Order: sequence, then C-alpha cells, then structure tokens
Amino acid sequence: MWLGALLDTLPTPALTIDRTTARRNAERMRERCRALGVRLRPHVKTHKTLEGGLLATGGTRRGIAVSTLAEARFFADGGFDDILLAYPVPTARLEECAGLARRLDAFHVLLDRPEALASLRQRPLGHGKRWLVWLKLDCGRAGVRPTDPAALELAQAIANDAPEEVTLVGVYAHCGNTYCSGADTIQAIARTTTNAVLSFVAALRQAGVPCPQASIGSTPSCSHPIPEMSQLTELHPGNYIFYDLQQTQLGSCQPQDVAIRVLTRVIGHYAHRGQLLVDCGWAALSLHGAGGPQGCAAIDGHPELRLVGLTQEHGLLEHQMDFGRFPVGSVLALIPYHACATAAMHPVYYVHEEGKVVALWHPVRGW
Amino acid sequence: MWLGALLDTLPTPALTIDRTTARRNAERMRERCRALGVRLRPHVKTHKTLEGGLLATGGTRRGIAVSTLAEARFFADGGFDDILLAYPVPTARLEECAGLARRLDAFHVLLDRPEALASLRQRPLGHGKRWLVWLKLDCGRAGVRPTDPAALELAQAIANDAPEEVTLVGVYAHCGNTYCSGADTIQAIARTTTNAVLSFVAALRQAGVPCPQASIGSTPSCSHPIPEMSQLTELHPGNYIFYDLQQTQLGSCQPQDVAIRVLTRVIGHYAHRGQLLVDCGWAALSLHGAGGPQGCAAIDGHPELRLVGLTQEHGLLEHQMDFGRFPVGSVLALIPYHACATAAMHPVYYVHEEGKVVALWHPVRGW
Ligand SMILES: *Cc1c(COP(=O)(O)O)cnc(C)c1O
Ligand SMILES: *Cc1c(COP(=O)(O)O)cnc(C)c1O
Ligand SMILES: [Cl-]
Ligand SMILES: [Zn+2]
Ligand SMILES: [Zn+2]
Repeated sequence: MWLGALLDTLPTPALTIDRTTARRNAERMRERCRALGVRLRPHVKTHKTLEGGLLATGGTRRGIAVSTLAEARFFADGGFDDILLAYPVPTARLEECAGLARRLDAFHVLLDRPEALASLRQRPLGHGKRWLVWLKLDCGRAGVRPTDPAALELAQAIANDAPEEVTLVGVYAHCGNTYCSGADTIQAIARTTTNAVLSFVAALRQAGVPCPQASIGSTPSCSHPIPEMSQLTELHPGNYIFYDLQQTQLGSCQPQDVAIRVLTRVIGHYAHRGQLLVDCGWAALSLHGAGGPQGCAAIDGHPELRLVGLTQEHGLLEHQMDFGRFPVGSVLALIPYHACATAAMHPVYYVHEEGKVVALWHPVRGW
Repeated sequence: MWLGALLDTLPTPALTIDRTTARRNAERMRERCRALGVRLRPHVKTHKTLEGGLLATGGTRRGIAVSTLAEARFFADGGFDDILLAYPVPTARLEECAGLARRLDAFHVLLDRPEALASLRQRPLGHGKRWLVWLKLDCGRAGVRPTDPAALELAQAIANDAPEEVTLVGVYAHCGNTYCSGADTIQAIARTTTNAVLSFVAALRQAGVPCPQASIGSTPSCSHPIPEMSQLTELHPGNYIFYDLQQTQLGSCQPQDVAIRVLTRVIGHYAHRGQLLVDCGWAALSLHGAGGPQGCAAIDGHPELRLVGLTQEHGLLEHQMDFGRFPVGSVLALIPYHACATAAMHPVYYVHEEGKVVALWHPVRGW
C-alpha cells in the first residue's frame, strides 16, 4: 500500500497517472459530447480498470466499449452495464457472449458478416432477450463498406429477419485511420467517416431499415470534433483519458493533457559511452513508437535526453551528457508513445494528485 | 481449467508451450553444461514461471538468475534458492534485497560501480550473512570493462575490503551482443567474451583477488558452445527453454526446437483486400520483430501467409489468398519473434503434450 507516498518514493519503473489530468480529460470529453448533443461511450482498452471506467463514465458505470471478453466480464463483475463488445463477435465464444447478454440489461455485439448473424441465430439467447447487434462499418480493418450493397442487405437481415431473436441497435465505425498528423487531416478522416455513416443510415431509412443509433470515434477525431458529428447518436473514443506522446505529436492534445508517465530511476552512469542507465526496459514500456527506441518515449522536462536503447529491464539515455544533473538514484518521468500499449505492461497504476499517491488501479488483462 | 483439452479448443489468442519440446530444451542445455564441466544457472526471464524454473533446473529448484525483485520474491516464495539477481543491484531497494538475502541460503547480487558497493556497506545484512556479490563485466550495456584498471580495483574492494560484510563470488558477463547471425559470429562474440573474462580472472589471481566463479552466457552462445567455456564455472542462458523465430533466424536452433506458439483464430475474410483477420493483436504478441509487422511472427506450416498488420486485438494476414484453405474459425499457430516479449503479454501459458493441455503455467510480472 502506497497511499500518501511521494512519487519519487515509488518502486521503479512505475506507471503513474495524474488523477487531476485524467479527471479533466474525462470531463472534457463528456462536455464535448454534451455540446454536440451525443452520448459518450468511452472505450476502456487504454486502461482496462474499473476506476478509469468510473471516471470516463462520469460515475454512472453505464455505457462503455471493451476490446475483449476478459474486459466485458471484468466490467460486468464490477457492476457496469450497457457494455459493447467492440469487436467482430467471437462466434467460437458465443456461449460466453450469451452468458453476458443474459446477466446484463444491455450487452452489445458487433458484426460484419452474414455467417456471424447465422451463428447468432443458431445460438438464441432465450430468456426474453435479443442479441443487440451493431453493424460494423468500414469507412480499413474490419466491417462492411457502406457502399457495398452487401452492407445494406446485412443491415436489413440483422434488423428484420428475426426480430424476436436479434435486433439492429445501430451502425458502428472506428476511424482508426486518423493515426496522419494535424487537425485538418484528422478532421477530414472524421468527415469522410461521419458522412459515409450518415449516408448509410439515410440509405437504411429509405430502405425502411430501422437503425436507431450511429457511433463513431477515435481519440484524434473526438479531441477536435466537427459539427457533422452532432447528427450521430454516440462517440466512442478511449485513449483520451490518458493521452500519450503519439497523440501529442498528432496534435490531438497538448503535453499538459498527458496523464500517464513511466517513472524510472537512473541506475548507472557509463561515461565511456556518454549514457545514463535507467531501470525502465521494454517490459515496462513496450516497443511502441520504435517502428528506433528514441521514438518510444520522451523524458518529461528534459528535451536534451533521448532513449537510444531498451532491453527487457534496462534503458539507455543519451544527451555530451551532464552526469551531475542526473545522479544515480534520481527519478525521471518517461512520457510513453502509446498509452494503451504501455498500460498493458503494468499490473498496477499509481494514481496521484499534488505529488502524492491517492489510489492504486489494477487493470484486467488476457482474453 | 483446461487440462485434457485439445489445442483447437482453447480460447484464442492463446500462448501454448509444447512441454515435450520445452523439457527437451531444458535437458539439452543441462547436458551441454555437464559435457563442458560447468554448472547451469538458467535465467528465468523468458517464462517467469515456477514450472519453467523447475524444468530448467532439472527438478532441483536451485540455481537461477532473475531480472527483477518481483521474480526473486516469486521464486523464493516458490521454494527456490541460489537465486542471482542478474541486474545492477537496486540501491534504492536495498531493504528488499537484504530481506531476500536473509531468507535465502544464497541470494546473489551484481554490481559494477564503487558507489553501489558503498551502498551495500552502509546497509549491512547482519545475521551472520554476507552480501554475495558478482562483479558485472562489460566485454555493451552494464558492467565494467575488464581492461579498465577500475575493474580490477573494484573486484579487489568487493573481495577484501570488508570480508565480514561482503564477498566476491565471481565475475558475470552477458554476451547480449550475440543478438549478428550465424554460428561463426556468435561463437566469435562468445570467444571474445570468454577470453576477456578468463583474462580478467587470471589478472585477479595474479593480484591475489579471490574469484571462485565465472559466469557467462546468452542463448545463442550456449546453443553452440565453444571449448573455452569449460574454463568457466557456470553458464546462464534462459531463452533456450522456449526459443523463438529470432533464435531460429540467428541459427541458434531449428524450427523444431521452438516450444512456444500463439494460437489465433481466423475471425474474418476480407476479399476486397485479400486479407484474413485473426484474433491475435499486439496485446497477445508484442511488436518485437517489427523494427514491419511481418517480422513479428511466422505462421507455422504456412510460409504463404504473412502478418501485414497488428492492432491491439486484431491481426491481418495476407498470402492471392485462398479463403477455403482457412475457414473462419480455423486455428493457426503463430511463431513469435521474441519469446521473452510474447510471454510477457500472457497471464497463462497452455502447456501441452500430444495435442492436449497438460498444465497451465502462470507467470509473475511487475517489479
Ligand atoms: C480503440 C477503439 C476505440 C477507441 O479509439 P481510440 O482512438 O484509441 O480512443 C473505438 N472503437 C474501437 C473498435 C477501438 O478498437
Ligand atoms: C537475459 C539475460 C540472460 C539470459 O540470456 P538469453 O540470451 O536471453 O538466454 C543472462 N544474463 C542477463 C543479465 C540477462 O539479462
Ligand atoms: Cl512491444
Ligand atoms: Zn491505442
Ligand atoms: Zn529475450
């Protein structure tokens, strides 16, 4: 137990979350959605914690998206509901999906293939419940292309072919392609996606296919929303609760919006090479940002320094260095490239305010 | 509980370990060391499990190397002893190190700085125990260069300056630089390292510095050992228990020596792009091998296929494809680039023999 502890006191490497910053990020996204007239369904995959979920959800524990059944189960067990499995429904795991649909007032699934609908049909929920299905739109990884006649036909089938067993809740797009720098290009992807979705829904209405909801979002696009988004019903970003270096470089946020660090101690000086040795390796950071290591993290408040090497449990920093500025034992705060990836390496996050630990959040992991 | 289950039955993505292969790998390294007349101190960081430790150690639970205090504690609690913390000793965590030194018959630490020795001196163990110290030799990340006069002086200090509180057990080098392809260049690094170590120890003997042990090793060098190694006392490879694609490419092993897979299900076909969608993203694999994604894994038994994309929970495979060869629902076995990195993403390993799960191993993680 580390409650009350000063940050420089923590065992490193340590993932830290500034709760003032995270709370602010959570509330700001809630406000953007309120201003647009749309609901927020935060994706939880960046943190995978009940505590982060509670913040993102403004205390309601209702209305989230998850990336795995491990998360769906974990959040369900933590008293959340209105949980969307934002993943082509795992037809090999339908018994588990149906278990969740039966426990929850609203467990939502996505699909983009007729065979998946067929699988849902041959595993009815019973219990007076319907599979709550969203059609995933590809506007380029999963989903159906909205201009593909197949898309409209699949929507029709989801909506009307077995109204007693399955229902079409809405369409769902994830504009993951926003990960092009600049507000202008981000907003362009947002607009193509938004308009493609809106045009598809308009086609659905004309074809008499009821589609009450329409959900898009990624952190870049929801950090600089466009007015066209007010014609949707819901936005589902997730990374924004923490942000990270990549989002900062993308222009999604300012450095002050990044809640996450990895704290690391200088554990050695190697003058013959001009390097600091730190106790944060890829086990604490991941290699996200390297495709080299310089791209994986910046040192907060120290532009002079750069990561030049990562092994499992060690990192090497280079400036000509200044070894008196960085005694062995000093603590540096790394700003990670990708919060989701870095958070996935940590069994605990030390959540702080005013320099002191205020909470410990423990994420779920696995599948 | 999945004991007895057929592999195609597991929830994917699933890290699987062929126990016949792992056991064979464990026994083979033990035999190489026996043939050389040296001890084996397996490093556990590739698997971080008590079960893997028991295999590597030939059932003794004695004589391992670990990369973190989390591992030292976990293995100590699992009844292991003669545990070496193969890491410049964490002078900010000395109370924890001393706790371990006090519980264990033999907890070993490494250092390469006089200040670290000074820290050990100002935190005596008491209890009739001595800090068991190895001098880390850099023959290029941590350690002292053996030709650096400072090295000999630090060895002298460790050995003789407070014989009641601190003792020099031996010198420790990790020829991590073997990670240059080919047996010839691997063995060259092994030889430079081995000879540098042997020359340093010879210098120590001439200077009257007692140094009873001398430990080197990496998986590449211990997979093709050289006779000069018989002049050492111990070898400390670790990855070999599983091996991986990188070691296969390095020539350390044959494909048949790789015990580890990540099983993944085909979850979609996207003909308009010629791609299979699988349920293994970087959350199950890591991005090791990308610095792109094609380098992170091969598909076992399917040279035709290649990873072209990884998101957190999805992967994209490309051949012109053949969608009938790979129905949605089929299970493919990914051979990961770096076992250590992939294993760090999994809360459980499904260990199998003759196609069926035989054990579940749960690794420790964190710091
Ligand atoms: C990650 C994800 C989101 C949230 O996007 P971010 O840009 O990470 O905030 C929404 N939908 C899906 C399907 C996702 O995978
Ligand atoms: C990883 C490691 C080893 C084991 O080396 P492998 O090539 O991974 O088998 C030995 N010593 C140290 C210090 C290590 O970090
Ligand atoms: Cl990674
Ligand atoms: Zn992300
Ligand atoms: Zn490794």
